[PDB]
Amino acid sequence: AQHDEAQQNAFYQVLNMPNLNADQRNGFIQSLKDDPSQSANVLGEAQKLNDSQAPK
Repeated sequence: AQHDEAQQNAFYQVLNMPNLNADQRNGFIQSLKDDPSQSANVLGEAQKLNDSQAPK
């Protein structure tokens, strides 16, 4: 976890999702902190929610 490439990438990508609002991305970040085991899952869910909220 400690400056691990997958770990920091997961956090970074959850932040860098323009279709998520603050509450959503913060929600995912907290879930990520709680469950670093579920980094991949949280990332996937965040990407899915971002994608669904895409204007086009």
